[PDB]
Amino acid sequence: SLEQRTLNPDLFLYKELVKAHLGERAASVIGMLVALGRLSVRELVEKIDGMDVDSVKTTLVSLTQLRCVKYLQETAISGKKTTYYYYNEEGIHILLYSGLIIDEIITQMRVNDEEEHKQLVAEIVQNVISLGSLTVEDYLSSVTSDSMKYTISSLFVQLCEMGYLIQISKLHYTPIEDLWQFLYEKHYKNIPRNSPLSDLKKRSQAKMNAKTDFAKIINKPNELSQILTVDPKTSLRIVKPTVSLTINLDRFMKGRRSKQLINLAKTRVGSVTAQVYKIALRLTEQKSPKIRDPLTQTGLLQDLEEAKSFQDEAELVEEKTPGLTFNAIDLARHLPSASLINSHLKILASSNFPFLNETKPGVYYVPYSKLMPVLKSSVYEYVIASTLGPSAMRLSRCIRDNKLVSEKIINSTALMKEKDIRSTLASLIRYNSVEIQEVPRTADRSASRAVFLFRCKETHSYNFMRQNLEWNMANLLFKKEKLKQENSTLLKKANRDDLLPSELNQLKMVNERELNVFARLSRLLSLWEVFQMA
Amino acid sequence: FPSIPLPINGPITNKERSLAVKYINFGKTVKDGPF
Amino acid sequence: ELDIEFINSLLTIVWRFISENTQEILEFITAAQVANVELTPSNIRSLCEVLVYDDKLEKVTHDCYRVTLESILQMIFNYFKMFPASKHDKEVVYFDEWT
Repeated sequence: SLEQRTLNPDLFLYKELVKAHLGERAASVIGMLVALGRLSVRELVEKIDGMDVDSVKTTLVSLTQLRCVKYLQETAISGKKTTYYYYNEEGIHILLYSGLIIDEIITQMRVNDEEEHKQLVAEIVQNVISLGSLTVEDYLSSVTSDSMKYTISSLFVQLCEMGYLIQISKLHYTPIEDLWQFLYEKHYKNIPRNSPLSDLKKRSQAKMNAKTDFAKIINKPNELSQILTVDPKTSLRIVKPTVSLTINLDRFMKGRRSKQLINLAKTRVGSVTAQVYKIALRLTEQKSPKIRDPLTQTGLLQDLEEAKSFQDEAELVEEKTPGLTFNAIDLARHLPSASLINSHLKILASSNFPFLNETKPGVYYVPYSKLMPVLKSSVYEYVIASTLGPSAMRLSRCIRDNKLVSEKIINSTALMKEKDIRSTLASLIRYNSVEIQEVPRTADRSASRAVFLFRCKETHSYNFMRQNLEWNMANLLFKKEKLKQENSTLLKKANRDDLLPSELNQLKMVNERELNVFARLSRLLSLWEVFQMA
Repeated sequence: FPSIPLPINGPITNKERSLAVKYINFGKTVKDGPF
Repeated sequence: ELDIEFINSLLTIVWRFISENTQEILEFITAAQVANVELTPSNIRSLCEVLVYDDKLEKVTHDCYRVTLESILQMIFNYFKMFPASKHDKEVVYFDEWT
């Protein structure tokens, strides 16, 4: 498969994933958008070949409903209005992560056991996002007139008011950079002429007012006081029925992040403390620091006096937030003993992995701004220890604490035989985990009169393998639909009955092999998703 | 022709073979839908 | 000390002494008929940090050492008992073959 392994970035993932379960006419249009960036429909037509002008709009409105792109409008002063179209980074993640949304709902919601909506609450998650956008009136108008609809309608306020089912709007549906644009000149035109002094300080007036509003505008969907209707008749608490809503991945990604940390807990402590650490984290999953950090996504990230201010206040948010700082007296009742919950939590402060590290005496809280880089430094190293020899794990850690090491001191710090490390180190040059620093003894970079120094270079060393997995996420599901191209004469027959004896076997051998794919797709999905904590 | 696989090549467990059911019927939901 | 191998015979025993839980090592290495001729406190500092790079045990408080519980791994972060199929299966995942 050399045709694909060479000239394909992440676009090879995005093109085929909408080609997996959606029409083929829309796989080529967003392949044009991701390749060329941003463009209008009027000149979209000649970039592709074979789709008519109205036939784009039918195809684009087909792709609009699942929230997979984001449009943005600007007009010309002498001209009419024009509408650009971008690509949405996280909306296409939803049908990527679509299998794992189902298994988390059951695992987060353990208050019910053998309920009659085990089939239905897993269907509801498949009924809220498969058609796209969704409102309250659209599922009560089903075949079920009542069938205890008042239970099922009031089931959702338990399921929505914990989060991640926020009302949809234009705010998260328009891009963030262009959202940051048209609010910047508005506050810049709130200050007119005749405020003359410090013109290079007058740009901060709109800039400080932007940050106060930009947190408030993203809090408008997080504002949960406008999605309630306290009904004085026949009810006690219900959402507003005229509200269009879909999934919100923000809690899901934080919930997946808490799913990752407990695995690191079970490695560095035994079985008793791992059960302790999982319970306290579930209480604070619904409100946590943001994983995507939209404020650090775009803005004035250039200058260090502000680039340091994107984590000075963001750290100060984390410890000074009232909604997570637990007092270690609440935790004893939630487990299915004030001395033991001190004792099992005492060793979380002792370990050099900074989770439950720093606190005020009596209260406890886990940090994230100084933790997940140790998580990024954890999952990176052992994968190298798996894909080649554990000697390569030894050389990687020797360059960690000792920076810019030469070839004499590696035999002084570590100790293996001299001929075997070069047959291991050069494997790590090829994958861009170690680098080369050159020092010239003579003029004009003469290669013989030189020695060669190393480095870790902590930023390039992750960005290589993140695309080495994004392509590996993209490679194996090409063999999914290609496997469906052959043996296609009987899956059409197996979609027609709702029975030849010898043909039934070759429907099973194409069944357990694709059953291996989704398991092999899930395992490396967790090894990839840790590299999104930027 | 290429060596050194990833360490995740294992028999599927009953913890996630029910999770693999939820993929294929999700694709049958949407593709047999409107689009 | 010496350039040729068999440092591991010195190295594999000193992990076992810390498994049950730098000056405490120096009395233990004198006994047990170990084939040595000259040790020093500097050598045990060098002998211990190889295990730090393997995460066999941990460095705390500038001279103390605690075990990273590799013993349960010794006997997803579970690379043992992971045997592959590797035969008659075209749908495998490789770490190379992207370059």
